[PDB]
Amino acid sequence: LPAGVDALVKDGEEVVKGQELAPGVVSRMDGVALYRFPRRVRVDYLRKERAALRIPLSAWVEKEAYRPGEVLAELSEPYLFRAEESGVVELKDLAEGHLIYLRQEEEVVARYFLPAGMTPLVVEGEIVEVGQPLAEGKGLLRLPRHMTAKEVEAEEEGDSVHLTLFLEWTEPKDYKVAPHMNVIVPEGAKVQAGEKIVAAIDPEEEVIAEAEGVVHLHEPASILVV
Amino acid sequence: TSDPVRQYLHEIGQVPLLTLEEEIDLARKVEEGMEAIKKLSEATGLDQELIREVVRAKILGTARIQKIPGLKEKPDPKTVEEVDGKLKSLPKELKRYLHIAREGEAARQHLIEANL
Repeated sequence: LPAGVDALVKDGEEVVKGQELAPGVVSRMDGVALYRFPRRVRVDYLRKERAALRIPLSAWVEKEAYRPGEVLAELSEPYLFRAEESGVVELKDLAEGHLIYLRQEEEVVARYFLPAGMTPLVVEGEIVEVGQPLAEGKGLLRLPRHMTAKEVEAEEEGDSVHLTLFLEWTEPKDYKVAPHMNVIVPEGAKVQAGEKIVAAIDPEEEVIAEAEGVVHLHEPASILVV
Repeated sequence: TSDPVRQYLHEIGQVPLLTLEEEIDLARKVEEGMEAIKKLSEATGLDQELIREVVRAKILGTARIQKIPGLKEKPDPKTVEEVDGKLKSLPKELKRYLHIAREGEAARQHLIEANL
């Protein structure tokens, strides 16, 4: 396998004669393919947040759990999403979506979620006020494609309805392995937080899990099918 | 006319060399195996070289290693098999160091052959 090329088939999987194991690698024998010295190791980290969004009920589509890419509400006219609290802001762009952390002094006041299509009207470090405009939906506004949603919380006192969500998603990360390094956990292995993904000669060069998630192996130096 | 030297030359010619990666991996697997034997020595209360050779008995061939050391070295059913059974009584954390050990043992052979 040429340096800087990934594998089409994941480690420890059945393969057939003629099947491509890579753009340049075609298997001549049916068997079980195995990675040899992966040049790159990716990881997926789990991110939990409990986040609130207020949207008019004449818009909102009734759903218990929205999923990646799943269409969120409607919003006839470009409804401005106005802050229910006062604080500083933390503008966190998650893929196509956004997150606003209303913070006072040390601890945050509240945390609000912006679906794709609801654009931030503020900038991180700026101050908001009670009822002050935070974001603006253009209508549409579906939940992003890398993120999921669980535990619907619906509170409606009127035309507008406040929705608290338990929002969890997967943030990607990449580690470039060296010859010093030796990969430990297998492909698609569910890993804990702080665990050592890939060892090495001196621990300074090692790979320590930054959070709880799953590990992936890529760019094998070679692929041995037996 | 059946040269003894070309035999060995083409015999070592079958196993390719080793770059930095393969070499480091080998050595590391070896030391890992040996230290594994060091812990396994505290496991059943045995020696280093004892369990170390017991591993060989199960790897580089079974009956053949204990069969012809010469007329007397060590008994196969007595001082060997009991070592196999005695180390079979151990849980996960322990029993895995065995596989680590034998793995390192193979790595040693691969290392010697690669640099031949």
